[PDB]
Amino acid sequence: YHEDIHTYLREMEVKCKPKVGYMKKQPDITNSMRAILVDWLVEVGEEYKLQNETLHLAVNYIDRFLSSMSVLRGKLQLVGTAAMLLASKFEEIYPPEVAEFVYITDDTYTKKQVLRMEHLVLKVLTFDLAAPTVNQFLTQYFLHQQPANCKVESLAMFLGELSLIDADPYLKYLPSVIAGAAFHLALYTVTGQSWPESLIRKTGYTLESLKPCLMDLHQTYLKAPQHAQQSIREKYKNSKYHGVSLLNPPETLNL
Amino acid sequence: DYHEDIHTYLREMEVKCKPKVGYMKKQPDITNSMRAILVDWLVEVGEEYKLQNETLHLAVNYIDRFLSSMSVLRGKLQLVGTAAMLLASKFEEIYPPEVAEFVYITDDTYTKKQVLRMEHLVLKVLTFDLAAPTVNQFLTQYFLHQQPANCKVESLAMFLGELSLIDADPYLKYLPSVIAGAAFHLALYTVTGQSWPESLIRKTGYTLESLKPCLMDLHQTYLKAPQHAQQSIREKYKNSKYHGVSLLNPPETLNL
Amino acid sequence: MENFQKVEKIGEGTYGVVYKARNKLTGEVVALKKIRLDTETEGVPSTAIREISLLKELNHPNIVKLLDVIHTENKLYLVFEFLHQDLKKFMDASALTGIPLPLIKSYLFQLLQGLAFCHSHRVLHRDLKPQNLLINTEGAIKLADFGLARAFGVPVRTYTHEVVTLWYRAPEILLGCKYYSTAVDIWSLGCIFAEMVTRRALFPGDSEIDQLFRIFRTLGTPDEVVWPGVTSMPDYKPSFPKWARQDFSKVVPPLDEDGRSLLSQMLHYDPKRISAKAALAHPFFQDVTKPVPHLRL
Amino acid sequence: MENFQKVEKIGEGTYGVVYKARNKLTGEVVALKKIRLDTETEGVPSTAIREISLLKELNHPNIVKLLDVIHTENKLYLVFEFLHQDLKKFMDASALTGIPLPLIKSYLFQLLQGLAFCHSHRVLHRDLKPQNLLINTEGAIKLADFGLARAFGVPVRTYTHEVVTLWYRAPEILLGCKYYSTAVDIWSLGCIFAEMVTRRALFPGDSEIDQLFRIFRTLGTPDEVVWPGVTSMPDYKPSFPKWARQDFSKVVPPLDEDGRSLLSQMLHYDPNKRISAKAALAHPFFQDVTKPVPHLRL
Ligand SMILES: CN1CCN(c2cccc3nc(-c4n[nH]c5cc(-c6ccc(N)cc6)ccc45)[nH]c23)CC1
Ligand SMILES: CN1CCN(c2cccc3nc(-c4n[nH]c5cc(-c6ccc(N)cc6)ccc45)[nH]c23)CC1
Repeated sequence: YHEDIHTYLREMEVKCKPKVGYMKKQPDITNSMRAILVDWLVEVGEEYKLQNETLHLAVNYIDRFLSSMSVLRGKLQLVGTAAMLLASKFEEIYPPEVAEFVYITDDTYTKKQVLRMEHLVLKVLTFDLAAPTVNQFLTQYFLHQQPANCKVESLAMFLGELSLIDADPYLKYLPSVIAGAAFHLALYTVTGQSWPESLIRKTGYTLESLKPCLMDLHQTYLKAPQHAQQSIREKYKNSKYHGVSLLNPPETLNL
Repeated sequence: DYHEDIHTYLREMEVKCKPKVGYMKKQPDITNSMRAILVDWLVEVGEEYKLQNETLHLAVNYIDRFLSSMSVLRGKLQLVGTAAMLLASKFEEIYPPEVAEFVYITDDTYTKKQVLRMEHLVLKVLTFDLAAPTVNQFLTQYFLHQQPANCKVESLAMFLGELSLIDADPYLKYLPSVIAGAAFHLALYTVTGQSWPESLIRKTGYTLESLKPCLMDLHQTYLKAPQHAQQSIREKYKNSKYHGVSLLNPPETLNL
Repeated sequence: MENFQKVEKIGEGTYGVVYKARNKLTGEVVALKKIRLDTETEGVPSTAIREISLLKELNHPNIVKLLDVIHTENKLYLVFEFLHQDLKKFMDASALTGIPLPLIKSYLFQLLQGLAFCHSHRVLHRDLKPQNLLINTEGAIKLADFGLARAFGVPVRTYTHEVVTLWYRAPEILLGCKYYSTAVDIWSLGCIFAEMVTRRALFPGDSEIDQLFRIFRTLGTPDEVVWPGVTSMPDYKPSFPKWARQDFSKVVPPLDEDGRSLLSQMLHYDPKRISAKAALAHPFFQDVTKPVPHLRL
Repeated sequence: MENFQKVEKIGEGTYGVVYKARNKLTGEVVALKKIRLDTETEGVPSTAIREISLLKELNHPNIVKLLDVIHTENKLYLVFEFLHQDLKKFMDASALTGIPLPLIKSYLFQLLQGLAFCHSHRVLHRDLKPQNLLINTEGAIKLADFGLARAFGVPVRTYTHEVVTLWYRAPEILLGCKYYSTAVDIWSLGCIFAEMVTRRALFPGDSEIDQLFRIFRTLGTPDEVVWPGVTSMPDYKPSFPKWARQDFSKVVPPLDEDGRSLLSQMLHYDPNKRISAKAALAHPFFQDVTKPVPHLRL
């Protein structure tokens, strides 16, 4: 059934796609503002000890919402708050209460606003909350590790999380493909090995097919210390992630 | 200039307006026969109120799409059709019959409020997507490729296309463009002995080979028309407005 | 409707009002068209039915976007993108100066792109007049008010009644033709084009016969050579005066040689009248830009 | 909500009630689950969020259809297809001579088809018990109540609270495993299967330890040979008494050779080796499956 599930996740990731160019059609907000929002959601997740999956789901919800709704810069954070609340309810065993989400916004929004935005996002997403994520595909790929290596897993997760910050270029890749590039790049950085044949058979993705995404991801990895948004680097220098954000990236992938 | 673009656009939209082919099986209380009776009755109502043929076709499209996602009890099937005809009239007619007229034709089996509430429900269920392509629209488009025009052919094509509305099996599984193509060829062959023209093959991309399955069914419907339990369309098309084309004898074979 | 704050009334109609409104959750400024539902007598008006169903098929930058339909108990609201004013008021505001020609060219170019899209999607607008055309501060113009609009996969039958205010009505309609064609939208746009250039209605008729005659006086009384079939049309009379066609250089003085050629093809008597698509390829638009208007708000 | 006539209350819950209702315009008989929305403190409950979002991905004849969600001001209604009663009441009604074996086989076959679909769509039910299983007069049975159900594209963390009533809870959960697997659904179905055959709960434990020991007494105390890893599991104690596995011929007398084989595979200790829903459908037990109609006392 692990094959059935990968197959089903591959089907659903093509359907949960947001519009790649939505930010151009958006009058008041920009990629930078989105970057700031997502970085903030990482902090909130650390503050409330939320699962990584909750973060990925929330960002998926935000991109799909913004693909069909114009939002003013002063309401962008209300969208993110409601998205994180909904993602927590879907994914967490016990989510933070609504009052908690109102307080991380420094009382910029009211309980009523947040609860009304929750309703609006559910309407706009048509209750389709079980979206595939980079996280889910990474988790499935990790079962093809010969043998398991926690430093590789942490770095793969780190790179996958960095992809959430920059709509350009990562909105135009499928989660399964971003996951594949993150796995290879982490595997290559820690152990010197490459995208294994077992995953080639499972996913049908070659190292050739991952190359475009891989080159973007590698470039993001090299520039991570210079990025204006730093919450993910800070998070991944923790012991729980084996300080993988302090590891040096490869200068070349030799593809 | 624009009748190529419009045909192209209609071909795109007919793939999207498709109801579920097998919806009647998943429907507990109503059957194809009951649908046949409903559609035949809608033909009468169109004749009674002098409604356009397009209005009939739209109404049937609305009914099939509604029934594709909603369970209806036999005693409410007619309320669905009434609301559908009402909406189709509003969309297509220059001035539609008032609501009280639609309550009238149902012999007071339903109320004004019921009909107006069902109108709201059907609009919700169809999500206001009322501009559906029909066999009628594609026939109209194909008639512009007649060398030269022949009103007997046009009336017979329209007659056959209208017969296709009555029987969900087998006509739900064909696109309007395809049913239109078969009706045109069959009428053209019956009246003038000619075949699906090369100009339409280029325009539609359909060959006489590709139309064959639908043609097969349509020819069989045409042969059995006098025996069908529903007769409103045959009666309608023996009028002088339609050159009495429902009396024309069909060929016994098609020679394909 | 709970998430919408009514800002002000911006428009009054037959079936209801148009308000400027603000989405309280997103900040999006919108136009809300309210339709009161008489739930004893009529149900959803035919205007709303056509307007909703046709407009949601028409996503184009020069056609006003329908954003949402909030359909409930006894009210129907249409949510649209908000624009800043109509072309009629802009024309009135520009009386002591005219709309500059580059902005006129821009506006006609965009209106034709909107119209071409409508026509390619088998939609006839049928009511193109300056107050149904909406503009913004960025230099965009869009088609609005699709209440009279019609799908024409099957030819659209002419009315006795209700239609295109007299001044933008095409000759075939006045002469009682049986079916509309896309030519009627092109005719109206020709009239609007001339009006922008000259600062006056091209054909301000007081009545149907007066409307026809004003067209005849400018363009010449049509005959069988100019328009094969005219004399057989229902409302044609042989008693019609026979006026001569006058120079376009005197009808639209400020227009150059290319502008005159485009307008004459848009005002062609035989509905041989230029298509929107063919008009877009006209040398008149070979230097079109997108200037911004001085909207006196 | 204007077009619905309330017929009767048919179910009470935590977040709200279930009514039998009738669509006034179409005549469709429906189950309406009403959810009152506390719009100061909580918003839309996690149970509704999961059940709506997962169920609308699950169109199958053996999974109760969600027909509509009417989401408004301060109320959320879920509209479902209407079924006629749950399996628990049908079991009680059938106490003085059992559900016939052909109907039991039918019901288990259908339930495994419903489950296989769930699992292929990465959904864990997590709360399969007889009162969450709905039946109709035409012989259908379907999975219901997906309030605790969860997507497992990422492995689902077990909790220390809340769910699967104790009697249908799997040994790995009792022994404090960290993640759920699809095996827990299969376990519960095994218990339900046995309960239909014998007319009694297989493992009616009064507590967690008591639940475990009732399983041990029937199936034998698990060791590292039968279940590699048992002895390292959080809530495993070496003090656990060591019982012997007893004959299935005495646990489920009325079952034939094939029936016992399937049940033993569904109650296998090691979750990795416990039979999948798909594999269970290919079992010779189902080779002569029919679809009898029951006689419900409505
Ligand atoms: C007569 N005029 C019209 C312009 N009015 C006006 C003034 C100032 C700002 C205005 N904004 C609008 C407007 N924005 N979006 C609209 C959409 C429709 C719509 C309605 C129906 C359809 N079908 C499509 C779009 C009508 C009007 C508007 N109209 C404004 C002043 C009065
Ligand atoms: C404990 N029992 C259960 C059976 N109850 C009952 C009795 C008599 C007739 C009944 N009809 C239902 C019913 N039909 N459809 C349903 C859908 C859900 C649903 C709700 C939520 C989800 N997620 C899926 C399906 C729950 C219950 C029902 N339940 C009935 C009596 C009380």
